[PDB]
Amino acid sequence: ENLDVVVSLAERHYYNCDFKMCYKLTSVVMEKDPFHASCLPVHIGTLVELNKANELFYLSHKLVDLYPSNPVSWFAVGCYYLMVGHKNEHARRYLSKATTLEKTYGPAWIAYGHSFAVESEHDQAMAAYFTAAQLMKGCHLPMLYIGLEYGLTNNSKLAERFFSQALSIAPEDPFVMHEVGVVAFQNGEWKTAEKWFLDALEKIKAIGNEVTVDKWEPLLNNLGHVCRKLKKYAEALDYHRQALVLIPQNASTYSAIGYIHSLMGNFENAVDYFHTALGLRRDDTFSVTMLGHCIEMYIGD
Amino acid sequence: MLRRKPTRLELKLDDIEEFENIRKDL
Repeated sequence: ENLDVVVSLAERHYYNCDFKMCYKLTSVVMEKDPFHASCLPVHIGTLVELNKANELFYLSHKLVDLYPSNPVSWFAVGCYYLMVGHKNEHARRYLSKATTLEKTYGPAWIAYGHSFAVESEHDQAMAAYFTAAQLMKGCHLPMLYIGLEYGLTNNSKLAERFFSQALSIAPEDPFVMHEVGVVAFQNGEWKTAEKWFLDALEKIKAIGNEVTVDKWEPLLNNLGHVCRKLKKYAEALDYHRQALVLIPQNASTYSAIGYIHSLMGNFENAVDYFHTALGLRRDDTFSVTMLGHCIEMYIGD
Repeated sequence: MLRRKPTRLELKLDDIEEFENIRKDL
C-alpha cells in the first residue's frame, strides 16, 4: 500500500521521454489517490505529451468541480487550454489563478511562461521560467526553456549554460538536444545543427521508440532546413517528404520543398509546390515573393 | 512538469539569399 515509490519511477519516464510507460505507471497510483498532489502534475503532463485531449478534458474540468482549492485544478484546466486552445487568453488567466492561490506551486509557473513563450512575449515567459527553477530545483525543464529563450534573443553564451545544465541531469532527453541544434542553427552554425538534430532522432527513434510522433512532427522539418542550408539539397528534400507523411496537410513543408527545387533550378516543378502551398496557407509571405522571381524568369523563356 | 512543442523551423526571407548566391555565382 506504499505508493510514493511509484511517483519516482513514473517521474523518471517523464524526464527520459518514455511516455507510454509513465502513463501506465501513474494510472496505477491514480487508481488509488486521484488528488495525489505530487503525482498529479506528472500524469497531467503525460496526457498532454500523448495527446489525451479526451482524458485531460474530463479530468481537468472535474478537479475544478469538486476541488476548487487545490492549485493543481487550474494547472490542469490551464494545461488543457494550452495543448489545444486557441483560448490562449484563458490559459494565462487560469494559470495565474493558481499562482495567486499558492505562489510556491512551481508547475503552474512553467505552464504560465509557456503561455508567454508561444505568444512571443519573451520578457514575461522568461520571468516565469526563473520562478519555476526556484520552485522545482533539480528539475531540468525550466532550465531547458530559459536557455532556449536566451538563444532566441541572441544570448548564445547564456543559452549554452542552461542547455549543458539541463543535459547534466537528463542527458538522454531528445527535447534537450533538439532546442540546442535549434539554437545552433540560428547562430548560423548549420554544420553543428545537423549533428544535434540527428542525435535527438536516434534517441527518439530506435531507443524510446513507440511512435512519439503524436502532437509532433518538427524535428524532420528542421533537418530538412539544415541540409538545404548545407547545400545538401538532395538529402534535404528527403526530410520534408517524411514531415508530410506525418502531417499531410502542412503548408510550410510544401513551401520548403518548392524552395529547394528553385535552389535546384527546377522552376516548373517548384512553382507547382508553391501553388499547392497557397492553396493551404494563403498568407504565405515567402511563397509569394519567390513565386515572383520564378515568373520574371518565365518572361524570358 | 510541462513541455512546449519542439521549436519548429520556418522560412525567413533572408533565406532567399541561397537562391541569390546561386545565380550571382553561376
